[PDB]
Amino acid sequence: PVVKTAQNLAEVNGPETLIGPGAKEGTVPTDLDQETGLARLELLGKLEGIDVFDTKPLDSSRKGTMKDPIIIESYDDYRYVGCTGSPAGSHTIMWLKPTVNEVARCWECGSVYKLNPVGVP
Amino acid sequence: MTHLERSRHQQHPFHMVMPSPWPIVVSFALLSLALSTALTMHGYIGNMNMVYLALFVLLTSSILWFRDIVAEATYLGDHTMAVRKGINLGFLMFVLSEVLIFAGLFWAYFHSAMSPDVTLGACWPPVGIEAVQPTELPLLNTIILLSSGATVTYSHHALIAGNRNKALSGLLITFWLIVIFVTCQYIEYTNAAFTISDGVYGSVFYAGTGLHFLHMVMLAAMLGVNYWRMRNYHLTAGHHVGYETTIIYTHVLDVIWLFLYVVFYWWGV
Amino acid sequence: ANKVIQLQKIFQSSTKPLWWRHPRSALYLYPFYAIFAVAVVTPLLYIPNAIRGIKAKKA
Amino acid sequence: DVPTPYACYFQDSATPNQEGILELHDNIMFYLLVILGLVSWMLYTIVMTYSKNPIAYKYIKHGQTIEVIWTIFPAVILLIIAFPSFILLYLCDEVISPAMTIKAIGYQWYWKYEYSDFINDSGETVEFESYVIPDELLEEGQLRLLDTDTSMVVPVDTHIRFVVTAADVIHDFAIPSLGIKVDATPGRLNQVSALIQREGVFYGACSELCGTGHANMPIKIEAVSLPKFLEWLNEQ
Amino acid sequence: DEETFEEFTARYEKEFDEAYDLFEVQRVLNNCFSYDLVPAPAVIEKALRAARRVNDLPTAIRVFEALKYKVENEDQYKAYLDELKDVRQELGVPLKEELFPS
Amino acid sequence: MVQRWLYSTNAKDIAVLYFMLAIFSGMAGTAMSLIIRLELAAPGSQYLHGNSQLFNVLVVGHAVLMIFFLVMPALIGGFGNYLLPLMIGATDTAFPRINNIAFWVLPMGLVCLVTSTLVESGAGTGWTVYPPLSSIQAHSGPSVDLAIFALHLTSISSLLGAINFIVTTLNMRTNGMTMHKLPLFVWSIFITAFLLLLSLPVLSAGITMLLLDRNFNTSFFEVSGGGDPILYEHLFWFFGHPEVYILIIPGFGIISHVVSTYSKKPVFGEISMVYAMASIGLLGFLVWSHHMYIVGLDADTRAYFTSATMIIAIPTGIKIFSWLATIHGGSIRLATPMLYAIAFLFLFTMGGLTGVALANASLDVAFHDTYYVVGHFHYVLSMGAIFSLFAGYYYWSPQILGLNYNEKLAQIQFWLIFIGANVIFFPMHFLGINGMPRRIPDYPDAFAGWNYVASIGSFIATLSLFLFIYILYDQLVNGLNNKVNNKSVIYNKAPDFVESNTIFNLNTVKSSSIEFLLTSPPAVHSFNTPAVQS
Amino acid sequence: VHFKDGVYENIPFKVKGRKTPYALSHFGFFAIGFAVPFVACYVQLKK
Amino acid sequence: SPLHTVGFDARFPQQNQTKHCWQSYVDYHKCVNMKGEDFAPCKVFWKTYNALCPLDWIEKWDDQREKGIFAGDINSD
Amino acid sequence: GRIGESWVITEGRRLIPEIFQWSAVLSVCLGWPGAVYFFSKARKA
Amino acid sequence: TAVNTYFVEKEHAEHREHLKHVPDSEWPRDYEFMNIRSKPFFWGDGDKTLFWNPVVNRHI
Amino acid sequence: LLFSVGLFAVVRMAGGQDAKTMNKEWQLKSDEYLKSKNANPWGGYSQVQSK
Ligand code: HEA
Ligand code: HEA
Ligand SMILES: [Cu+2]
Repeated sequence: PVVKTAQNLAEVNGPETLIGPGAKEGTVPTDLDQETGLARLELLGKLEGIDVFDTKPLDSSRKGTMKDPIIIESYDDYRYVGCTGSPAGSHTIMWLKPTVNEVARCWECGSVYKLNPVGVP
Repeated sequence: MTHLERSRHQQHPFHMVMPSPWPIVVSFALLSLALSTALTMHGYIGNMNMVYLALFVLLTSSILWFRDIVAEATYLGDHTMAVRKGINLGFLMFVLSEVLIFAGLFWAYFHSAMSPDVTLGACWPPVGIEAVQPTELPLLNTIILLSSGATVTYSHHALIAGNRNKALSGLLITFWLIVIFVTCQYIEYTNAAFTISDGVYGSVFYAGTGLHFLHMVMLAAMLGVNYWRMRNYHLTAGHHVGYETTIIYTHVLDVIWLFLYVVFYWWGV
Repeated sequence: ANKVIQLQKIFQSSTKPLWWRHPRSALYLYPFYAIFAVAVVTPLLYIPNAIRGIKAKKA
Repeated sequence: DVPTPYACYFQDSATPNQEGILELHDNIMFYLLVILGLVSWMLYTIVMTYSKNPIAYKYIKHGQTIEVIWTIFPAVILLIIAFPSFILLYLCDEVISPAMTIKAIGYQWYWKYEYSDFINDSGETVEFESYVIPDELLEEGQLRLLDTDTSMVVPVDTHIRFVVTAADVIHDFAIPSLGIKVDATPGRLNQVSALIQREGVFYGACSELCGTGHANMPIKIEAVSLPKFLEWLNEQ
Repeated sequence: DEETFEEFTARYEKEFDEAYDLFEVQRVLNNCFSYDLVPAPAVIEKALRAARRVNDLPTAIRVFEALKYKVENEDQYKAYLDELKDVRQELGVPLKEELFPS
Repeated sequence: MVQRWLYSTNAKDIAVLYFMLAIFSGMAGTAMSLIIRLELAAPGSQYLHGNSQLFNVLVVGHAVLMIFFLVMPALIGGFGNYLLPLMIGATDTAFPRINNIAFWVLPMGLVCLVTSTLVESGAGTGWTVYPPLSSIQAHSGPSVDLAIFALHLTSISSLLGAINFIVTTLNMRTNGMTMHKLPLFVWSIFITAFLLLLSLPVLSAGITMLLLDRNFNTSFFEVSGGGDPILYEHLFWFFGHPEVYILIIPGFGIISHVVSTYSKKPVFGEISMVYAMASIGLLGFLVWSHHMYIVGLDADTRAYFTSATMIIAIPTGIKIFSWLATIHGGSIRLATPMLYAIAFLFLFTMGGLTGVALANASLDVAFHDTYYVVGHFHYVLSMGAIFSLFAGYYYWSPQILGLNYNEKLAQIQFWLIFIGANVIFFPMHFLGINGMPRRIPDYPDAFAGWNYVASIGSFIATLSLFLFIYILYDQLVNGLNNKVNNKSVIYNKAPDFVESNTIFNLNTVKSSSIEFLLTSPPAVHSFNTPAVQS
Repeated sequence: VHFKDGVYENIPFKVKGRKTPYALSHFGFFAIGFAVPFVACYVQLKK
Repeated sequence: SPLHTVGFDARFPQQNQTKHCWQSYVDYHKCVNMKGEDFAPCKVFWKTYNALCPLDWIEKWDDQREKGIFAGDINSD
Repeated sequence: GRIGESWVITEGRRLIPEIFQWSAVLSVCLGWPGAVYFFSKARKA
Repeated sequence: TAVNTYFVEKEHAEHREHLKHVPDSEWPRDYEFMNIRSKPFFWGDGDKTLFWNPVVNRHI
Repeated sequence: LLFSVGLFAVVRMAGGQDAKTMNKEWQLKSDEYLKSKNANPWGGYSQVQSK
């Protein structure tokens, strides 16, 4: 109903519940709590050390065998991940379709994958 | 809760848009305009008021979409860094297409440098073809336009820096200069240089100047829309999606005007 | 200002189309297109109905 | 001359320029033929050999030898197919004393050729139209859809210039037999020096749409000797 | 193209060493046949040892058929003869004499 | 249907509309070109009693519909907005309103052309609109204006599509993909968007100038005042030469994709692939005046232009050699997309080398504006537009909709259409090489037999197209019965010849594009978590 | 928008309904495709 | 022409001769319209405009001189 | 130990049937226009 | 630059004021650029052109 | 193929032929005039192509 500080990212309920109070005359408001849209979720996070849409590749070096298959974090039922060898680019681009119950393998790479979603009710 | 909604609306900067009738209605407006013009200029019915109303309603729909494209940026928000970069790149490619239009206009007569052809022209400068030349006639306005752009570019820089009373002063100066420019454009409404009867050399210059008289109107419309928005104070010094557009437009239009003034004025004379 | 936050809260509470800004404008503009453009496109093919049929057959 | 029915090669030559064009054409087509044969046979043998291949060689990516081979071969191939074009352009475009100059204007669905280089009785400029004879009003023994009431004449073993222009719409001066093809701009002139070494009748129609009635565009060129040309000029 | 046989050979035997099931056997054998490198008798013996470890005789039949027809290699036969007989009679996986007359 | 389709804002739900408009327009245009060939079978007014203006208007309609309203809407937009957002993995492309306004601005162009043909005025000056033949001096009435607005709206839709393509592929590309691992079709559409952006405005400006000259009682290119149409021809060809590359390059992308996925082996130097494509795109602008050697330019200008053409030819040869390398030394399953690809590699290459041969500066004296040039471009258009679209459809239809097609029907359709196209287009080189002109309903009495064989080939081609639409119907009505029985292939990549069939159950379809790894088409806003590549 | 299973919802057709057994729709599509050449020929001349 | 007018042409080495008639006509019209007694200074390029140049250009220039609006750029003499 | 080939024998016995078939395919693909030329009344036959 | 441009415009560039009234007997030595057939007039009233500025030429 | 050729044949039969040429006498007159003018000597003087 009124202004919301939303100084912390763990106290915001409703993406549109925050507009971001500004200033009419005087000086420019600080780029902390005066942004309309979900843009604060990334700007304040990277202001305090939280990133959005990480581009970090998975553990390419590890082959992910039966003992220790690699772990991917995705709460969805399905996932789109794959392997390109221990280095960045080794073989032809290829990726798998992990599922919640069963597993999938990388064929020529032999990199066995696994789907790990967060617990849901 | 927070993680799931963050992932489900993070990489999705597109609203679940309602059954928007904008495409069909705008397409219908364009088709009606086209067929009505075709029927009016050479056809069976020469009525003018109805096609004028068709143009008016097309402009109303365009203004409605254009005000929404910035109202939903602040009132609805729901934007990230990527979508801001995309919108800015879209405006850049739009102004690049406009620059390509201007380059085509220039090349329509700028390829005759050393007279490679034989007849129907091929003489730079066109000696003998001396009507009231549209060259050097509006330079009294071009110089003041350069001065105004120079004095308002840094004012708009201070705008985007602070968005304060200095920004209001810069906006007022811009309104005054665009009003002066539209006044001096309309003062040369009918008798600016000449009419097209014979010897088409400055007539192409007149047409090229005339057809670009809508970009300044668009700039004024955006400035007025932003003025109304900030009078409503919906837009703070935050997601200024229109301030960036106007500063990039004023930073490219001065450059293109400089390029226009480089030649076509002191070249060949 | 003093109406941005309340307006956003009401719009979020009432998830309805038409965006609440111009209902009268929408109701004014909706019938105008049908009244004008349809009635101006009908003559385009209604008038040449008698004109149509020019076979121009020669032999 | 007349387009030979069921033909699959160029028309009969009439001038050294046209036969030089033909020579350049066949010289180019030789290398184009060898290239197309190479690629077609490669395709055929690939599809007819590896269609039964059980296991695919999937770890071959570099191929440096073939890379350099077909990176350096096209350059010299293009140079050796372009040199004859350059030399033929140099030889043919040589304006070596065009001895005759006549007007050739593409009017609205007809031609009105004006002969100003020569005269008829005393200093006057000879000009006449070229109207295609209607199909229904055809006289027996003529060529359908093309033959004209009156056409143009030209001396043999001489040099001629065709001054091409237009009146309202762009036309085309398309005479493949005589090796001349220059556009008919509405206001801009063009000079082409056509030298003829062979007698005969050379046909032609405008290779540019002239609106609607362009299905009948008569351009008939008749070659005569010097005494015959003098007799025609005296008659005209 | 000046690639040593020994490194990839040793990789093949070492991957055969920890062949838990037939999937890695299949992938390694397919990769080995993928190159123009005609398999050595030693690597084929190691592959058959892995196949006996995983207990799937069809893998042995398939690899024997692959050895019989993998590359033309100028239609060499006696090399194929020895490379098949040594690994047939080394331990015994009798499979060729049945699919052929059927 | 209006609540979700006529008011749509979803890229997936509008790609199918793109396809439907494409197929309907193609069927109509093939019928009208069938007619056009049918009055060309024998000399005289066999079916068109006089009125050559109608013949010219039908020719213009055929050319414009195939060029701007058939395939450019099909492969650029329809395939682009169904693959590029899907291959990227982003849930939705930015601003689908752009796609919707681009799509919905098509049909009124169709109705304005059909009524422009309907009126007695007609647009019979060719699909090129060279002045003064299209002005009030020659052609009055609204046909010219309607055609001009049609091309304007098509250009606007193309610009919007290119905008969406660029923003989606550059602003929110998925994290795993980077500059050095981007697939090929998207690179093709990106270069296409760049060329489209640099090509559209000059056409828009020039054609607006013609409209203003026709209306404002002035003339900038017409001689009526001192203008010269050479400038307009410069501008029009400056637009036109990029356009063929615009329509052809995504065909290169899809063909490379299918040969990569069917040869079981990777591409041959994808860096070389994108180098060739980018070189072609950038080099297309050096020949702005190469299409009008007949004008009478200087010898140096002609030499520079022919040098530019022969330079342009080289990257195409590099790409052809690359495809040959991809196909060489690999297993091949002779399915119908391979048939289309091989027909491309043959006939497109032969036509392109013929065009390169003609690309001599002084060789337009023999072929320009004759039947030779129509034999030239009919080849490459048919290979890279008709056959490319066929390959894409038969390569994605079983998954993008879940519906398979009768393999025997597909094979016979390919054979019919291939033989028809060959027997139609081959004789026209013989027609042109003699020197017969273009754009005439009636012709001299020399090449009646070649026109007759062309006509019977046209009937063969239209029978093939009817079989194709019957195949479409059967797929749409009998998909579930065809999947269960042996009427169609359900796995395009057969297992490697070492691998057992029971283990193959978990290795169904694995390739270099995500859309093949998806399930049956899910909800439009799929991909809750963006795909990441390690 | 998420209320569609994704089987036949991607096409503006409908198996359900005796109004059109996928024949009238295809007949109409054939008709509209053949309309433009036929009507274009007919308005100024014979078919 | 009796198969012998000039023989070898070496006026302009490059092939294209688009800008050739103006230079070969300005001197002719100047010498003709200055003295008219002896044409010896311009007696070497008789054929450069009669047959080596489009006579349509020549007749257009003559009509323009009659009407006083010359295509080229010369003085009033 | 150079068993069998002698590249020439197998190479010829494979290529020559293939080359002959390819040449025959080209001969037919260029003789069908010739077949039309013959069957059509080119010489009033 | 502005002040010298104004000075040069007011010095010799103001001669176009009297160009409207000029006899058709001392035209500059122009060429085929003009004096050619023009578009027929169907719509409009003012001197066969949209803008009533009879100043460019004295030939109709 | 047989459907295509059959429907082409029937549509051409329905359309009919209305050319006042292509008959033998026209071709013979044409080649007689060509021999009189001696055009295309090293080619084909005969242009018949039909009854
Ligand atoms: C896609 C491009 C395309 C296609 C398919 C065609 C198809 C055909 N074209 Fe045309 N044509 C052009 C592009 C095309 N053309 C262009 C650009 C011109 C320039 C005009 C000019 O030069 O002035 C032209 C001009 C042109 C002329 C010049 C006429 C004249 O000189 O005035 C002729 C003459 O017969 C002709 C014939 C044909 C014939 C017999 C077919 C037949 O093949 C029709 C059968 C069609 C094909 C075999 C392709 C299949 C098409 C489909 C749509 C299948 C539908 C299914 C899918 C698309 C999924 N075309
Ligand atoms: C699909 C559309 C398309 C495509 C792909 C092409 C491809 C090419 N075109 Fe064509 N063209 C048209 C559509 C197209 N064209 C149209 C519509 C016209 C106008 C007709 C009209 O106006 O009516 C036209 C006209 C046209 C002309 C003018 C002729 C005219 O009057 O019509 C020229 C000549 O410069 C030309 C050249 C080329 C070249 C060099 C290619 C090349 O890109 C071909 C690509 C293929 C390769 C070149 C294969 C690779 C070669 C090798 C294997 C290397 C061998 C040689 C070397 C050693 C380098 N085209
Ligand atoms: Cu080109």
